[PDB]
This record gives sequence, C-alpha cells and structure tokens, in this order.
Amino acid sequence: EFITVARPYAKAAFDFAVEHQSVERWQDMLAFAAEVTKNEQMAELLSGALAPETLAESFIAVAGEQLDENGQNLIRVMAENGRLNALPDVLEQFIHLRAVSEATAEVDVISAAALSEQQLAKISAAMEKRLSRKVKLNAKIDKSVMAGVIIRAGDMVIDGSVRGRLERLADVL
Amino acid sequence: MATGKIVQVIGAVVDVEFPQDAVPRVYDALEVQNGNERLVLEVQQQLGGGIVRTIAMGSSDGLRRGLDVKDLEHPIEVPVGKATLGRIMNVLGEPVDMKGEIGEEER
Amino acid sequence: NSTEISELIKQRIAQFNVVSEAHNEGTIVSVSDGVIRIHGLADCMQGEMISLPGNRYAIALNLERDSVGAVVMGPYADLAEGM
Repeated sequence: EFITVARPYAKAAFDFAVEHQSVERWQDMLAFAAEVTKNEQMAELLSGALAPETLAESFIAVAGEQLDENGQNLIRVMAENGRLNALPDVLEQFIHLRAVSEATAEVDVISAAALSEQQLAKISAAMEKRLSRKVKLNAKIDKSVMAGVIIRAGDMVIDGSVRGRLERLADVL
Repeated sequence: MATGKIVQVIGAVVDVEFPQDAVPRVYDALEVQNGNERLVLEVQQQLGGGIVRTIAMGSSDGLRRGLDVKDLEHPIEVPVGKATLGRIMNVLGEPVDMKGEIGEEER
Repeated sequence: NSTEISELIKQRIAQFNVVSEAHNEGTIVSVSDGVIRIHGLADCMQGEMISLPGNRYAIALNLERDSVGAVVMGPYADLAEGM
C-alpha cells in the first residue's frame, strides 16, 4: 500500500499546480495517469525490472493527455524512484489537498429510507456550521438501520440511528 | 568505447549500469580510469535492470559517480606458461618485481 | 469519458505494442550465486522444472507476487539478464 510514499508526490504536484492556477488540468492529468496504470498490459510492464528511463518513456508514450513539461516530469521522477504504481493514491491525496484548500467537504447521510429534501437542506445547513466547508451530501439508503440517520463526515460520525440506540442500550445492562 | 557508468561506490563495492543489451556476464572484468591510474572491477552479480554489482580489484578511493566504465568481454585472464617462471605477479597477472613486461605468449 | 478512457488506453497500447509474455515463458531479470529471478511464467508451478538455454534446468522454488526465484542445476555463470 502506498498511502505514505504518495504524500510527497501529491504535495509537490499540488503546490506546483497552485503556482500556475491549473489545479483542474492537473487533477484530470493525474486521473488519466492513474488509469493507464490499471491497464492489464501496463500493469505487467510496471512490475518487470526495466531501467527507469526506459519504463518512463514507454509510459509517456501512452499519454498525449499530459502537458509535455510538467506532467511528464512528474512521471519521470516517480519512475526514477520506482513508484509509478503509487499514482492511484497520488490522485486521492491530490483530491484531498484540493478539498482542504478550497474548504470543501463531502458528507454521507445513511438512512433507513430516503429523506424529505427539507431534512437534507437543514442537514447541509447544519454541517456547513459544524465544518467551515461548503458540504455536498450523498444520501444513501440502508434498511439495517431502521430509524434516525447516520451522518459520516470524514472519520467523524454521528450515530443517530435507532440501531445504534439499541446496541448502546444493550451494553448498559 | 566505454558503455557503462558508475552509480554507487560504497567502500570496495561499486555498482555500474549498462544499457540492457550490453550487461556484462558474471565474473566478467570491467575497467575504469581511477585518476591517472587504471582499475579493474570483477562482476559479482547481475541485479535489476542494467545494473551490475562488482568488487574492485584495487584501491577504491578516488572514484566518482558517473565515471565511464569499459567492459572487457572476458573474465580476469592471466599470462601462463614458461614465460612466468622466476617472476612475481599480482592477482591480475601484472609484474610486481620491477623486471618489466612478462613476455607472455598466451592468457 | 470513464469508458472511452479505458478503450483509448487499450488502443494506444496496441499502437506501441507493449505486450504480455506467453504464460509458459519468461525472461531472466537477475543472476547471482546460482539463483535467478524470472519475470513471467504465469503458469509456473511450485517445484516445476524450468528449461534454460544450453539444455539446463532450474527448479522453481519461490513463486512471488511478481517473479519466480529458481535455483540453477548446473553451471550458472553464463546466464544473463534478458535470456
């Protein structure tokens, strides 16, 4: 897993994209690179011991979607360090650094049944106060919980479900 | 011509990278100019792509990264036969008795 | 775009003919002390006999996630990365 070795590359790519006000182009470029990493044949080549400046060039060849200077340079650095497989995580941490920079968040709302669209309005209004960030919502439905709602925002959760109330009563006794 | 480059030097151990066609075989002998003086390396391992790990047959001090390395396409080979009687030689078959060139006919 | 991206990737790979090995075939990528690492051999099975150039055999002992480690049953110094 590359959660840790991806942090420096995502941070460098984001700090560069900001200087040039191209964050969106960089995100799409990384999203394409992290896809070419997943192809059946390319994932074979990435594992075999090729010399870095050969693997990097064969990888560059498969992408005209990369602005020839700054995206290809990132590919060449990651290739020199032997980390092209880390791109699918560079993408996630780039999206994270962006969401932080623009003060945005994305809340999952899980319920036994879909909400009335006034509840959703008040939920978003409330969370945009719990968090400084402008919040999207993704409503989701799960009939294990049977009343109330779960609000999950990052690693924080608010366990408003009655299922939670029951399991939390059982353990008082 | 010289077709390899040093990429590490750690004590007596030197790593050299070649284009992936010309990788020397194990026990092949390489050569590099350690200053005004020649130095030969014996390949011990083929590891990874293009790179080859070697043991220096001499003083390792003074080696830079990026020196050109030329690969002799044969192991360390020494003079043999009647020409060597009464001479002193080092592991590379060079005379160390100051009586000059060996006069070998065969290696 | 999420589908035509994959399609374009497949197309462009076919253009530059980066290709996979045959399942019963592979390339040496490392040699040392009589042990070789082979890349490929998707169908190699633990304990199999692998046939090298020069009519010699190696025994596949380590089937790792990306390469096969095999010991050479004979003189090994003439093997080279690429065979």
